[PDB]
Amino acid sequence: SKVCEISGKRPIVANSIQRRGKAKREGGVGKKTTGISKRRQYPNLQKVRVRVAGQEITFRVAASHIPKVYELVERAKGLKLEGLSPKEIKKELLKLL
Amino acid sequence: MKVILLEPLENLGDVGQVVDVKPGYARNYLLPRGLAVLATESNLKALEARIRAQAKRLAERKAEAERLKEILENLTLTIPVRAGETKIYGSVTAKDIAEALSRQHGVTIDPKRLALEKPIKELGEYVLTYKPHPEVPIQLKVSVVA
RNA sequence: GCCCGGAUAGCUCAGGGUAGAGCAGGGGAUUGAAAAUCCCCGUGUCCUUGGUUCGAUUCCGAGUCCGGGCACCA
RNA sequence: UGGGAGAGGGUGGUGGAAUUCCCGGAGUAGCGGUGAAAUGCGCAGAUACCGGGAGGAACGCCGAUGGCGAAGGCAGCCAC
RNA sequence: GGGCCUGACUGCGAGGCCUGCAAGCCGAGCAGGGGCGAAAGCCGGGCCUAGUGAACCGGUGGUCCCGUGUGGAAGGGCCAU
RNA sequence: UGGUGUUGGCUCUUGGUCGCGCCUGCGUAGGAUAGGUGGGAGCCUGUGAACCCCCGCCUCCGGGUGGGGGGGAGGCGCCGGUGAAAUACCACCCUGGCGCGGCUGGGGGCCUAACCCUCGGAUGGGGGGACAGCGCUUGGCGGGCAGUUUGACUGGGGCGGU
RNA sequence: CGUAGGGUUAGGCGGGACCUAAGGUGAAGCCGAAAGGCGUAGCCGAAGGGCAGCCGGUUAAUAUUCCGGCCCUUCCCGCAG
RNA sequence: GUAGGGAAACCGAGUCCGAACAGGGCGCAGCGGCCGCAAAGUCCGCGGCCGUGGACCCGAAACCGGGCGAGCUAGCCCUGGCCAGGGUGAAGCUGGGGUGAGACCCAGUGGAGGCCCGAACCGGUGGGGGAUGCAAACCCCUCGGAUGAGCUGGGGCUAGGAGUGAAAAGCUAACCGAGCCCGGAGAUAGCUGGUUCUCCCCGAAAUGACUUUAGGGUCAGCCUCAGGCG
RNA sequence: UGGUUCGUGGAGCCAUGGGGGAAUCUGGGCGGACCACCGCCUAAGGCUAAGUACUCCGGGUGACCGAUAGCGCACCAGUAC
RNA sequence: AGCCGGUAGCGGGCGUGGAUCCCUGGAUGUCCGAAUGGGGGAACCCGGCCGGCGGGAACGCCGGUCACCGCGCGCGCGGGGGGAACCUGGGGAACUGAAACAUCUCAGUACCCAGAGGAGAGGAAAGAGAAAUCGACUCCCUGAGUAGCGGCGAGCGA
Ligand SMILES: [Mg+2]
Ligand SMILES: [Mg+2]
Ligand SMILES: [Mg+2]
Ligand SMILES: [Mg+2]
Ligand SMILES: [Mg+2]
Ligand SMILES: [Mg+2]
Ligand SMILES: [Mg+2]
Ligand SMILES: [Mg+2]
Ligand SMILES: [Mg+2]
Ligand SMILES: [Mg+2]
Ligand SMILES: [Mg+2]
Ligand SMILES: [Mg+2]
Ligand SMILES: [Mg+2]
Ligand SMILES: [Mg+2]
Ligand SMILES: [Mg+2]
Ligand SMILES: [Mg+2]
Ligand SMILES: [Mg+2]
Ligand SMILES: [Mg+2]
Ligand SMILES: [Mg+2]
Ligand SMILES: [Mg+2]
Ligand SMILES: [Mg+2]
Ligand SMILES: [Mg+2]
Ligand SMILES: [Mg+2]
Ligand SMILES: [Mg+2]
Ligand SMILES: [Mg+2]
Ligand SMILES: [Mg+2]
Ligand SMILES: [Mg+2]
Ligand SMILES: [Mg+2]
Ligand SMILES: [Mg+2]
Ligand SMILES: [Mg+2]
Ligand SMILES: [Mg+2]
Ligand SMILES: [Mg+2]
Ligand SMILES: [Mg+2]
Ligand SMILES: [Mg+2]
Ligand SMILES: [Mg+2]
Ligand SMILES: [Mg+2]
Ligand SMILES: [Mg+2]
Ligand SMILES: [Mg+2]
Ligand SMILES: [Mg+2]
Ligand SMILES: [Mg+2]
Ligand SMILES: [Mg+2]
Ligand SMILES: [Mg+2]
Ligand SMILES: [Mg+2]
Ligand SMILES: [Mg+2]
Ligand SMILES: [Mg+2]
Ligand SMILES: [Mg+2]
Ligand SMILES: [Mg+2]
Ligand SMILES: [Mg+2]
Ligand SMILES: [Mg+2]
Ligand SMILES: [Mg+2]
Ligand SMILES: [Mg+2]
Ligand SMILES: [Mg+2]
Ligand SMILES: [Mg+2]
Ligand SMILES: [Mg+2]
Ligand SMILES: [Mg+2]
Ligand SMILES: [Mg+2]
Ligand SMILES: [Mg+2]
Ligand SMILES: [Mg+2]
Ligand SMILES: [Mg+2]
Ligand SMILES: [Mg+2]
Ligand SMILES: [Mg+2]
Ligand SMILES: [Mg+2]
Ligand SMILES: [Mg+2]
Ligand SMILES: [Mg+2]
Ligand SMILES: [Mg+2]
Ligand SMILES: [Mg+2]
Ligand SMILES: [Mg+2]
Ligand SMILES: [Mg+2]
Ligand SMILES: [Mg+2]
Ligand SMILES: [Mg+2]
Ligand SMILES: [Mg+2]
Ligand SMILES: [Mg+2]
Ligand SMILES: [Mg+2]
Ligand SMILES: [Mg+2]
Ligand SMILES: [Mg+2]
Ligand SMILES: [Mg+2]
Ligand SMILES: [Mg+2]
Ligand SMILES: [Mg+2]
Ligand SMILES: [Mg+2]
Ligand SMILES: [Mg+2]
Ligand SMILES: [Mg+2]
Ligand SMILES: [Mg+2]
Ligand SMILES: [Mg+2]
Ligand SMILES: [Mg+2]
Ligand SMILES: [Mg+2]
Ligand SMILES: [Mg+2]
Ligand SMILES: [Mg+2]
Ligand SMILES: [Mg+2]
Ligand SMILES: [Mg+2]
Ligand SMILES: [Mg+2]
Ligand SMILES: [Mg+2]
Ligand SMILES: [Mg+2]
Ligand SMILES: [Mg+2]
Ligand SMILES: [Mg+2]
Ligand SMILES: [Mg+2]
Ligand SMILES: [Mg+2]
Ligand SMILES: [Mg+2]
Ligand SMILES: [Mg+2]
Ligand SMILES: [Mg+2]
Ligand SMILES: [Mg+2]
Ligand SMILES: [Mg+2]
Ligand SMILES: [Mg+2]
Ligand SMILES: [Mg+2]
Ligand SMILES: [Mg+2]
Ligand SMILES: [Mg+2]
Ligand SMILES: [Mg+2]
Ligand SMILES: [Mg+2]
Ligand SMILES: [Mg+2]
Ligand SMILES: [Mg+2]
Ligand SMILES: [Mg+2]
Ligand SMILES: [Mg+2]
Ligand SMILES: [Mg+2]
Ligand SMILES: [Mg+2]
Ligand SMILES: [Mg+2]
Ligand SMILES: [Mg+2]
Ligand SMILES: [Mg+2]
Ligand SMILES: [Mg+2]
Ligand SMILES: [Mg+2]
Ligand SMILES: [Mg+2]
Ligand SMILES: [Mg+2]
Ligand SMILES: [Mg+2]
Ligand SMILES: [Mg+2]
Ligand SMILES: [Mg+2]
Ligand SMILES: [Mg+2]
Ligand SMILES: [Mg+2]
Ligand SMILES: [Mg+2]
Ligand SMILES: [Mg+2]
Ligand SMILES: [Mg+2]
Ligand SMILES: [Mg+2]
Ligand SMILES: [Mg+2]
Ligand SMILES: [Mg+2]
Ligand SMILES: [Mg+2]
Ligand SMILES: [Mg+2]
Ligand SMILES: [Mg+2]
Ligand SMILES: [Mg+2]
Ligand SMILES: [Mg+2]
Ligand SMILES: [Mg+2]
Ligand SMILES: [Mg+2]
Ligand SMILES: [Mg+2]
Ligand SMILES: [Mg+2]
Ligand SMILES: [Mg+2]
Ligand SMILES: [Mg+2]
Ligand SMILES: [Mg+2]
Ligand SMILES: [Mg+2]
Ligand SMILES: [Mg+2]
Ligand SMILES: [Mg+2]
Ligand SMILES: [Mg+2]
Ligand SMILES: [Mg+2]
Ligand SMILES: [Mg+2]
Ligand SMILES: [Mg+2]
Ligand SMILES: [Mg+2]
Ligand SMILES: [Mg+2]
Ligand SMILES: [Mg+2]
Ligand SMILES: [Mg+2]
Ligand SMILES: [Mg+2]
Ligand SMILES: [Mg+2]
Ligand SMILES: [Mg+2]
Ligand SMILES: [Mg+2]
Ligand SMILES: [Mg+2]
Ligand SMILES: [Mg+2]
Ligand SMILES: [Mg+2]
Ligand SMILES: [Mg+2]
Ligand SMILES: [Mg+2]
Ligand SMILES: [Mg+2]
Ligand SMILES: [Mg+2]
Ligand SMILES: [Mg+2]
Ligand SMILES: [Mg+2]
Ligand SMILES: [Mg+2]
Ligand SMILES: [Mg+2]
Ligand SMILES: [Mg+2]
Ligand SMILES: [Mg+2]
Ligand SMILES: [Mg+2]
Ligand SMILES: [Mg+2]
Ligand SMILES: [Mg+2]
Ligand SMILES: [Mg+2]
Ligand SMILES: [Mg+2]
Ligand SMILES: [Mg+2]
Ligand SMILES: [Mg+2]
Ligand SMILES: [Mg+2]
Ligand SMILES: [Mg+2]
Ligand SMILES: [Mg+2]
Ligand SMILES: [Mg+2]
Ligand SMILES: [Mg+2]
Ligand SMILES: [Mg+2]
Ligand SMILES: [Mg+2]
Ligand SMILES: [Mg+2]
Ligand SMILES: [Mg+2]
Ligand SMILES: [Mg+2]
Ligand SMILES: [Mg+2]
Ligand SMILES: [Mg+2]
Ligand SMILES: [Mg+2]
Ligand SMILES: [Mg+2]
Ligand SMILES: [Mg+2]
Ligand SMILES: [Mg+2]
Ligand SMILES: [Mg+2]
Ligand SMILES: [Mg+2]
Ligand SMILES: [Mg+2]
Ligand SMILES: [Mg+2]
Ligand SMILES: [Mg+2]
Ligand SMILES: [Mg+2]
Ligand SMILES: [Mg+2]
Ligand SMILES: [Mg+2]
Ligand SMILES: [Mg+2]
Ligand SMILES: [Mg+2]
Ligand SMILES: [Mg+2]
Ligand SMILES: [Mg+2]
Ligand SMILES: [Mg+2]
Ligand SMILES: [Mg+2]
Ligand SMILES: [Mg+2]
Ligand SMILES: [Mg+2]
Ligand SMILES: [Mg+2]
Ligand SMILES: [Mg+2]
Ligand SMILES: [Mg+2]
Ligand SMILES: [Mg+2]
Ligand SMILES: [Mg+2]
Ligand SMILES: [Mg+2]
Ligand SMILES: [Mg+2]
Ligand SMILES: [Mg+2]
Ligand SMILES: [Mg+2]
Ligand SMILES: [Mg+2]
Ligand SMILES: [Mg+2]
Ligand SMILES: [Mg+2]
Ligand SMILES: [Mg+2]
Ligand SMILES: [Mg+2]
Ligand SMILES: [Mg+2]
Ligand SMILES: [Mg+2]
Ligand SMILES: [Mg+2]
Ligand SMILES: [Mg+2]
Ligand SMILES: [Mg+2]
Ligand SMILES: [Mg+2]
Ligand SMILES: [Mg+2]
Ligand SMILES: [Mg+2]
Ligand SMILES: [Mg+2]
Ligand SMILES: [Mg+2]
Ligand SMILES: [Mg+2]
Ligand SMILES: [Mg+2]
Ligand SMILES: [Mg+2]
Ligand SMILES: [Mg+2]
Ligand SMILES: [Mg+2]
Ligand SMILES: [Mg+2]
Ligand SMILES: [Mg+2]
Ligand SMILES: [Mg+2]
Ligand SMILES: [Mg+2]
Ligand SMILES: [Mg+2]
Ligand SMILES: [Mg+2]
Ligand SMILES: [Mg+2]
Ligand SMILES: [Mg+2]
Ligand SMILES: [Mg+2]
Ligand SMILES: [Mg+2]
Ligand SMILES: [Mg+2]
Ligand SMILES: [Mg+2]
Repeated sequence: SKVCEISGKRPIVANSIQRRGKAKREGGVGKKTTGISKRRQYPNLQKVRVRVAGQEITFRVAASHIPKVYELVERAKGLKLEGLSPKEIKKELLKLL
Repeated sequence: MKVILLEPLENLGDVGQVVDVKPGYARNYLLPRGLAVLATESNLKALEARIRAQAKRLAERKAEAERLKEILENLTLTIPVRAGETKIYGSVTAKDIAEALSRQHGVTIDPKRLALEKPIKELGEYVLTYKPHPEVPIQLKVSVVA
């Protein structure tokens, strides 16, 4: 899953750290690391279809920023977008960011 | 999620009302079917702007209703007819009572907003109801005479 | 180390006001026998200790003993 | 030539009873089985009862000391 | 064998044995508060030589020593195990 | 594989806590079905009393009871008999049990509109359907793959022994 | 082999200004931290399809290429039907 | 450097343990006649040795990264080509017989097949030769397949923990139980080898203890030099 | 989960993939869990010389080499092979 | 005052009317290459449009123009590729060290990729951190192998 078109959120590199043992705070001798290895954390990217100037537009967006799509639809009403392609409509919507 | 209903909706609320729904319902049912709009800030004061405008245009229509309530319960319309002692030969219509008022006291008034079911065919003093909009009726005293 | 349990007759187990039940053991009926069956009979500090109650198997507290279950080990 | 009785044979169709299993409901402490029992099955809800479903095999009463076939053998009902 | 008892002490320790280190061992005497004995005195477990495990990490009871602007707290330290 | 996001609508049936209402509580002796302690010589009934019939009922099956049509001057306490504990009314509560309300949590049925698949027709139709898929997080299985470890003495090493 | 000079001649032979095969590439579109990976059409891609030349002579050295004879293809423009 | 003791608060020529004015641990004080010399200490230079670095030099088998390879070979894809000659003689079909009709039998025709013999082509069985070869796999004789799961030309696709494999861990450009190149990189090697002028004085050890230690180490023993003691 | 000296630690701070999700100075972040008090600073927009690094290039200078040395190459070398 | 490159020679020319030569600007600049009309096995092949050349319509040659993508209202402007090291950002090993090894180390190094430029980054406090103090960021010295971190090991290190 790539990349949020609204926020620019993007996959990140994280470690997966396996630990054994009992935490000092519970009276144990402490935690040991039994493995560290790389992994990725992905944006919760999802699809959002909206009809704008009679045209169907589709965003690939982190669930966090789903509401920011509809906000752009509102602010879009000031522009005249009819006659343009769905490609050119989206370009206009994203300049309003 | 708060939305402004653009229609009365079963067990949701009345038009112009601001109610609270699960996001999926609004953005997947209500909003794509023109049923409501997101209660954002921008189009929130719009609700205000239009509730204020209706409050105006109504209570105006309740004041151009009263500028003709005082100015019509404060006179009589005397209609000289031809008649023998009780009953008229012709009659007086709302249209009649209309052209007559627009003549003497020169007050334009609409015959169909005037409760004259049967045209007047006798002499005497008559009280008649006039509604230039509801809850603002107007009693008209009129004298048909020979 | 921590939590849940149990403990009641020879044996396995049921339960604020009873001490039960089955199976082992005994006699009786019955039979070629061995059983099944049928009558009766026993066999309790209900782990111990201190308190609740008018009273304790029961409630609470505390120990001993045996089960489980979770976790940790420089 | 005209007639008859018949589980004679072959093909296709199709009808109800019963058993089993599956689902739904209702219900609880046993069911099954034997000379007596035990294995088995059952609170993870069996047996017994009611509705639905699936499928195979055999055709109760009629039926008999009966009928048919050369014998082996042939039995729900229908058509050829 | 018996009576009374808890020295199977606390705070220290001259001087030695043994020895690569680190350990292991024996130890008079002084102070506190005791036990036994009339007293001299003895007593810091057991006739003796086996019955054991450095450090790190962590538990517990004390101590009130540090406490990240300050007062507390978290968490350490120290003594004991 | 649980939780949660994307993720919505309508129902049905549940469970858990919290608030209020109403009851349930029968060893023994005794008026009978006595929860605990406390208050307390009066509560009541025209703001409907003793018998009748519908019941939710709970019944240890003797009784308890609520609202109903009955119903038109009457009830039961202090009294006391044996009680460990008096009985009427009031009250805080205990073991339960619904009735409602609060937040909740679970299952079931449906729906369509997110998402998925499909349709020479595509702002649409059909199908699946809030499941699947995909994000974050939980625990598990996991030589399919990876990094490694697999002691020393020894009349050679292993084996045995230590 | 060393030095120097000379030698390879096409509308018809082979390939190109034609076709498409595996494959490759790739408007649309899809996907991936970046690099990139896919992808219908289309395009590319031959020893496959398609397409007009035979015989003889000539040079030291080329020849279906030059020459000789007899044949043929496409493109342009014109005339007739 | 001029103060140390204590875990620390802190005190201070002392401090820590301790109830202690106890004991103990770790600490505290130049040479000659105010001038001179010397000295703590410190700064620079020089030499020995140690730590960190590749650290005396040369040498692995390997591990990791990024690229280069299927013009060899293995499989598949697309498109073409090749297999002398001879032999055997399936089904079917025709006629004849047969029978109630049939099965079936006979002859003729026919030309099937991971059929037979054998060149090309593909192989590589046995022996001999070759063995600083003609040749980093060849030569002679012999032998297997040779219409098929056949052989072969051209165009393509799949590769390094990956491909491909009628399976041998085979093959993936003449050494594959993990290809090749460059890079990390001077990897690491407690091992083996090697270590370069002269003279002079002294001169070992091959034991002990501990050691994933035993042909390697740390301490001690034993050698050497400086200063001091006597 | 990363960054920092900080390897789960008493673990703050800075960053952020997932969930939940404010306020506009009487708002908000920080001073190493947390709380109080006392201070410091104003997040979620952007730009900004110089002082710093390097050496394909030019010049200057060596107790730098002097043809097995010095660059792989003093020479027709990233060549022949 | 000589000159026609290294390069002499054959055979021919030039220069005080200022050559050769050196410096700056300009003109010309086949084909390939980001390569960009299209294609392609780089340096070859095949085109459209406008204008020209030939006898020229077929055929050929000459000149001009024709890729994609981004941004602004078909028109413009911009991008693409390269550069020894250096720089920032996105990814990111292993040998080795720990006398075995996994956490740890090597190291955010090697390396891949994107981007930038003569530099790049950073930068005008939601800072520091105890001074009742300071006052953007960068770079050097020191603070300091300190504070700390650490199978409290090897080491790491403000
Ligand atoms: Mg995990
Ligand atoms: Mg603690
Ligand atoms: Mg850990
Ligand atoms: Mg750890
Ligand atoms: Mg992984
Ligand atoms: Mg998506
Ligand atoms: Mg959506
Ligand atoms: Mg839509
Ligand atoms: Mg989020
Ligand atoms: Mg959210
Ligand atoms: Mg009239
Ligand atoms: Mg306990
Ligand atoms: Mg007949
Ligand atoms: Mg059932
Ligand atoms: Mg059983
Ligand atoms: Mg059972
Ligand atoms: Mg049950
Ligand atoms: Mg069946
Ligand atoms: Mg007969
Ligand atoms: Mg004694
Ligand atoms: Mg005494
Ligand atoms: Mg001593
Ligand atoms: Mg010693
Ligand atoms: Mg000892
Ligand atoms: Mg004493
Ligand atoms: Mg004494
Ligand atoms: Mg005495
Ligand atoms: Mg004495
Ligand atoms: Mg003593
Ligand atoms: Mg003894
Ligand atoms: Mg350790
Ligand atoms: Mg410790
Ligand atoms: Mg403590
Ligand atoms: Mg303090
Ligand atoms: Mg503080
Ligand atoms: Mg305080
Ligand atoms: Mg204090
Ligand atoms: Mg402590
Ligand atoms: Mg502690
Ligand atoms: Mg403490
Ligand atoms: Mg999961
Ligand atoms: Mg969910
Ligand atoms: Mg549904
Ligand atoms: Mg459905
Ligand atoms: Mg739909
Ligand atoms: Mg529909
Ligand atoms: Mg539907
Ligand atoms: Mg659709
Ligand atoms: Mg649809
Ligand atoms: Mg649909
Ligand atoms: Mg789901
Ligand atoms: Mg969760
Ligand atoms: Mg997991
Ligand atoms: Mg395993
Ligand atoms: Mg393995
Ligand atoms: Mg697996
Ligand atoms: Mg493997
Ligand atoms: Mg080991
Ligand atoms: Mg050995
Ligand atoms: Mg040996
Ligand atoms: Mg041996
Ligand atoms: Mg020996
Ligand atoms: Mg020997
Ligand atoms: Mg030997
Ligand atoms: Mg052994
Ligand atoms: Mg020659
Ligand atoms: Mg020639
Ligand atoms: Mg010709
Ligand atoms: Mg042409
Ligand atoms: Mg072509
Ligand atoms: Mg083509
Ligand atoms: Mg591409
Ligand atoms: Mg595209
Ligand atoms: Mg591609
Ligand atoms: Mg394709
Ligand atoms: Mg073409
Ligand atoms: Mg091609
Ligand atoms: Mg082509
Ligand atoms: Mg061709
Ligand atoms: Mg063909
Ligand atoms: Mg051809
Ligand atoms: Mg041709
Ligand atoms: Mg011809
Ligand atoms: Mg000639
Ligand atoms: Mg020739
Ligand atoms: Mg010829
Ligand atoms: Mg000719
Ligand atoms: Mg014509
Ligand atoms: Mg100190
Ligand atoms: Mg003290
Ligand atoms: Mg002292
Ligand atoms: Mg002292
Ligand atoms: Mg000095
Ligand atoms: Mg040294
Ligand atoms: Mg080094
Ligand atoms: Mg050295
Ligand atoms: Mg390795
Ligand atoms: Mg390995
Ligand atoms: Mg690679
Ligand atoms: Mg390659
Ligand atoms: Mg091949
Ligand atoms: Mg090949
Ligand atoms: Mg072929
Ligand atoms: Mg053949
Ligand atoms: Mg043949
Ligand atoms: Mg043949
Ligand atoms: Mg023959
Ligand atoms: Mg043949
Ligand atoms: Mg013959
Ligand atoms: Mg024949
Ligand atoms: Mg023949
Ligand atoms: Mg035939
Ligand atoms: Mg025949
Ligand atoms: Mg034949
Ligand atoms: Mg044949
Ligand atoms: Mg054959
Ligand atoms: Mg033969
Ligand atoms: Mg053969
Ligand atoms: Mg054969
Ligand atoms: Mg043969
Ligand atoms: Mg061959
Ligand atoms: Mg061969
Ligand atoms: Mg051979
Ligand atoms: Mg032979
Ligand atoms: Mg041989
Ligand atoms: Mg050989
Ligand atoms: Mg040969
Ligand atoms: Mg031969
Ligand atoms: Mg031969
Ligand atoms: Mg042969
Ligand atoms: Mg042969
Ligand atoms: Mg053959
Ligand atoms: Mg043949
Ligand atoms: Mg074939
Ligand atoms: Mg082939
Ligand atoms: Mg082929
Ligand atoms: Mg080949
Ligand atoms: Mg090829
Ligand atoms: Mg490949
Ligand atoms: Mg393949
Ligand atoms: Mg490999
Ligand atoms: Mg590799
Ligand atoms: Mg493989
Ligand atoms: Mg093969
Ligand atoms: Mg090679
Ligand atoms: Mg090779
Ligand atoms: Mg090979
Ligand atoms: Mg091999
Ligand atoms: Mg390997
Ligand atoms: Mg490997
Ligand atoms: Mg290898
Ligand atoms: Mg190879
Ligand atoms: Mg090579
Ligand atoms: Mg490289
Ligand atoms: Mg490198
Ligand atoms: Mg290295
Ligand atoms: Mg090295
Ligand atoms: Mg080396
Ligand atoms: Mg090694
Ligand atoms: Mg070694
Ligand atoms: Mg050597
Ligand atoms: Mg040597
Ligand atoms: Mg000497
Ligand atoms: Mg000597
Ligand atoms: Mg020795
Ligand atoms: Mg030795
Ligand atoms: Mg050891
Ligand atoms: Mg060893
Ligand atoms: Mg050895
Ligand atoms: Mg060994
Ligand atoms: Mg040796
Ligand atoms: Mg060794
Ligand atoms: Mg030594
Ligand atoms: Mg000596
Ligand atoms: Mg010495
Ligand atoms: Mg001396
Ligand atoms: Mg002497
Ligand atoms: Mg970290
Ligand atoms: Mg951290
Ligand atoms: Mg860090
Ligand atoms: Mg820093
Ligand atoms: Mg931290
Ligand atoms: Mg804070
Ligand atoms: Mg914070
Ligand atoms: Mg924060
Ligand atoms: Mg975040
Ligand atoms: Mg405000
Ligand atoms: Mg403020
Ligand atoms: Mg605030
Ligand atoms: Mg903050
Ligand atoms: Mg701060
Ligand atoms: Mg603080
Ligand atoms: Mg601040
Ligand atoms: Mg602000
Ligand atoms: Mg900022
Ligand atoms: Mg800047
Ligand atoms: Mg700067
Ligand atoms: Mg230079
Ligand atoms: Mg120079
Ligand atoms: Mg030379
Ligand atoms: Mg050289
Ligand atoms: Mg020389
Ligand atoms: Mg030299
Ligand atoms: Mg150079
Ligand atoms: Mg050079
Ligand atoms: Mg050289
Ligand atoms: Mg050279
Ligand atoms: Mg050369
Ligand atoms: Mg001349
Ligand atoms: Mg001349
Ligand atoms: Mg001359
Ligand atoms: Mg002049
Ligand atoms: Mg001049
Ligand atoms: Mg120029
Ligand atoms: Mg081009
Ligand atoms: Mg191209
Ligand atoms: Mg033209
Ligand atoms: Mg001409
Ligand atoms: Mg022309
Ligand atoms: Mg042309
Ligand atoms: Mg052109
Ligand atoms: Mg590029
Ligand atoms: Mg550039
Ligand atoms: Mg860098
Ligand atoms: Mg970076
Ligand atoms: Mg990796
Ligand atoms: Mg690592
Ligand atoms: Mg490593
Ligand atoms: Mg390793
Ligand atoms: Mg190292
Ligand atoms: Mg190591
Ligand atoms: Mg090592
Ligand atoms: Mg190893
Ligand atoms: Mg390692
Ligand atoms: Mg690590
Ligand atoms: Mg390194
Ligand atoms: Mg690191
Ligand atoms: Mg980097
Ligand atoms: Mg580098
Ligand atoms: Mg500069
Ligand atoms: Mg700058
Ligand atoms: Mg500012
Ligand atoms: Mg600011
Ligand atoms: Mg300021
Ligand atoms: Mg600052
Ligand atoms: Mg200030
Ligand atoms: Mg300092
Ligand atoms: Mg560190
Ligand atoms: Mg480290
Ligand atoms: Mg670190
Ligand atoms: Mg580091």
